[PDB]
Amino acid sequence: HKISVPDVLKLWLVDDWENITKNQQLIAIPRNPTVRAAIAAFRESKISHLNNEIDVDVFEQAMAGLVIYFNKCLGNMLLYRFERQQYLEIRQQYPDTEMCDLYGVEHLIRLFVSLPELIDRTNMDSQSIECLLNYIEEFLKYLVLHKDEYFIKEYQNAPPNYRSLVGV
Amino acid sequence: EEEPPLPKHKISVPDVLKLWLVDDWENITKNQQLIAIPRNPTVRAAIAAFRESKISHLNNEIDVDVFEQAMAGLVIYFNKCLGNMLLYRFERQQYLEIRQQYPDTEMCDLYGVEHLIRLFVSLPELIDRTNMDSQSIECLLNYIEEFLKYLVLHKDEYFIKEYQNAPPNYRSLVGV
Amino acid sequence: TMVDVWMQLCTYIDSHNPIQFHLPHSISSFFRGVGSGVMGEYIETDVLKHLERDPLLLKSKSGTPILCFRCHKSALVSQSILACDYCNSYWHPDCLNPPLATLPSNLRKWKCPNHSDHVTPRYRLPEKAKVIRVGLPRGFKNKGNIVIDENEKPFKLNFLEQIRDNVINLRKMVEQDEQLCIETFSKFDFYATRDCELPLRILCDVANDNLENDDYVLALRDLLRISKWDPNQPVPAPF
Amino acid sequence: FCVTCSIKSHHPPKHPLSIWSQLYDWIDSQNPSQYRLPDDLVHYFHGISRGDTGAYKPRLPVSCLYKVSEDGLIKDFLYAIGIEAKKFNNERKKRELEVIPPDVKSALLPARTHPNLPIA
Amino acid sequence: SSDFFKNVKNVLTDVETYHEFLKLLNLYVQGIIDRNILVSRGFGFLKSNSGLWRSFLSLTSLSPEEFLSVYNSACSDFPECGPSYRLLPVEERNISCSGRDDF
Ligand SMILES: [Zn+2]
Ligand SMILES: [Zn+2]
Repeated sequence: HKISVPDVLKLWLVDDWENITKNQQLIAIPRNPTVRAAIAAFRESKISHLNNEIDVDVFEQAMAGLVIYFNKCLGNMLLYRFERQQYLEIRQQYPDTEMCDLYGVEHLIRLFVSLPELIDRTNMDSQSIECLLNYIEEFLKYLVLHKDEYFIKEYQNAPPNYRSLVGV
Repeated sequence: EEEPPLPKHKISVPDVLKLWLVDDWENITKNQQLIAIPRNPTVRAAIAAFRESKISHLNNEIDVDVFEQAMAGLVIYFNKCLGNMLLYRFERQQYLEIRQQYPDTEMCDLYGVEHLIRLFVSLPELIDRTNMDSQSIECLLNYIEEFLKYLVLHKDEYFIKEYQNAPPNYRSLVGV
Repeated sequence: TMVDVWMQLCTYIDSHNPIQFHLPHSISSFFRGVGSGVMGEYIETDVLKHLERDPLLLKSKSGTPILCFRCHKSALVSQSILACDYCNSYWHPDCLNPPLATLPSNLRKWKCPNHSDHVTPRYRLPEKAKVIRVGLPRGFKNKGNIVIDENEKPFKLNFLEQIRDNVINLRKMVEQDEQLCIETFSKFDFYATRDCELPLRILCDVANDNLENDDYVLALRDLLRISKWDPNQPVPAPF
Repeated sequence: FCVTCSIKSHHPPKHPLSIWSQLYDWIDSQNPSQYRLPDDLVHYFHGISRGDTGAYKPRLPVSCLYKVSEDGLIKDFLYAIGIEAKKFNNERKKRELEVIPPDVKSALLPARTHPNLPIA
Repeated sequence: SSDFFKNVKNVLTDVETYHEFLKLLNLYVQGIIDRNILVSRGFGFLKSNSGLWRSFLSLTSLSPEEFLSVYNSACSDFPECGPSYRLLPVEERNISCSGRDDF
């Protein structure tokens, strides 16, 4: 029921917690690497080395579950109290696009790291659990390997009007 | 304690030395072959030779000091560790004979490089069992591997080419 | 299968009430110094572990005297003194290099300028960190900051002879110094008090000395010339 | 035994509490330390014969706190500053000729005497 | 230099302050800070003994004039933009001002 997060990702998550909460810095919402893009890249890379058709099928359906759950989950348990203003602004700006096409790996990894406590309430079969968790492990490894391209480099300071708007 | 793995190391021992080690072990456990005690040259002489052969190439007093301390520590370490994990039960009695006969001659001076390559191959486990830092590990391992290369160069002289069969009284006193 | 896992996840999320994010307790309690807050915020756990600031401190709880570190005075030449919450030092709020206008808040620990953590790049240690003793004697790349404490006759003289000798020696040095200085008077006066009218000479009758030419460089840098000819010695006009 | 590589080694040791307290302080200059004596080498209900066989009844962060020797740190700073000081004295030798740069309040500025002179 | 360091041990009788001095030296050796910050922050440690301080300036090869030039700028580490200003995102850096010109 536990995961193996690399120490670089732990450090990055704590640094992002601090930057967003205490230092009043946000992330540019339209990302150059998309969530869908990274999902597709990892999917292609793993299928290109997978072995049998049963594994192909389970991996495909796992990735599908991942993307649909992201799109259904982002705006409910993935943002801090300092980002809801930005979230509603982005929804007003692009009301036709979707979150899987809007946000990035900076939040995909929040989803990944938080998955254990969610599978804590969920109680499906241990086989499915272990498949999904191994897939999440390999995904975290792939991200921390390709750090240079997927992750943002500098955060952005929120403007005074934004801060007066949020105020929380 | 970090991200679960941190990879263990390895000394790139030369294949010739690998074959030498395996054939030596086999001949000493099955053919009752023994090591000419004492030897010529000795461990201290080999260490001094490597020192004088590699010291003229360093280009910093930092490297000079660290290398000097490393080689001197290898001397004292072979002194302290020779009689623990560097023989077998067979030649344990030969070690007893030399230990009781030669009163106070240094064991580093008594033994030769054939018992030095064994410490050079066993160093990875000893580094692993303890808690040193990565740079110190890398320094010691690099010096050990270049030492092994120097030994491969000077093989023809540093490695005696024959052994001697255990005498009857010796094999009866060891039993095995 | 994992399809059913996805179904159960969707059912849970659309059944429950949204909340704000918090990374797991493992990641949170990983590092040293970090800690949650009242509303899920990030607050460093280095505050005053004891709980307006007492402006003047005279006596310490250990009897040690309270003297400023830089000027060695006693919190009475200036109406306030500050006590470092990390070492046994006291500083005047005026002796620090940028002098502090107001004393800091009695909530947050204050750190004197005599610590190395002011110029280290911040880092984070995990809260299971065996202090490693590095044996490499020289040449150890250490990221500047993570090196912890560098761990490794009774005469019964009873005489004032040396004290008397030292006092007389001090008086003799003083006497010689005063003698030399008070002879070099009557020339200190001429070369330091008329020094304001000789510059007037080498300005009026424009004789080029190093300082005149430096002043002209100063005026050129004020006017911000580019490529035209320098006008003259007395006609650059920031008059 | 019959193996093609068997890339290991084996030798029978004695009791490992003196050997593993030195291999720590090998590359170090701080001498080894000892512990409480009567717990070091006892029988522990094991009386042994003479033969001494078995007696039967991806990136990573900068994460640690190091302990360094003050001797090496001092000796390093003396050598670190010596090289930097010689480099500064090497560039301290200043001999340049120009006309119309303003560069510094440097050593060789009889230059300014030149562009101001022909007019005056 | 050995005299300099035993005298430093004499002057800084508190081992904590002495260790902080050594840590500053280590920072310099590794290259996180430069000679300017080294001297400008060692002044706060060693000022009480003119002999120690002149010896340190002789070690660093810094004339007193240059030390006085570098002190005020290389003692306290503040951001270049000041402690109260901060940069803006590129988005809100071009809000309309219908009365401005190029000048
Ligand atoms: Zn003061
Ligand atoms: Zn302090």
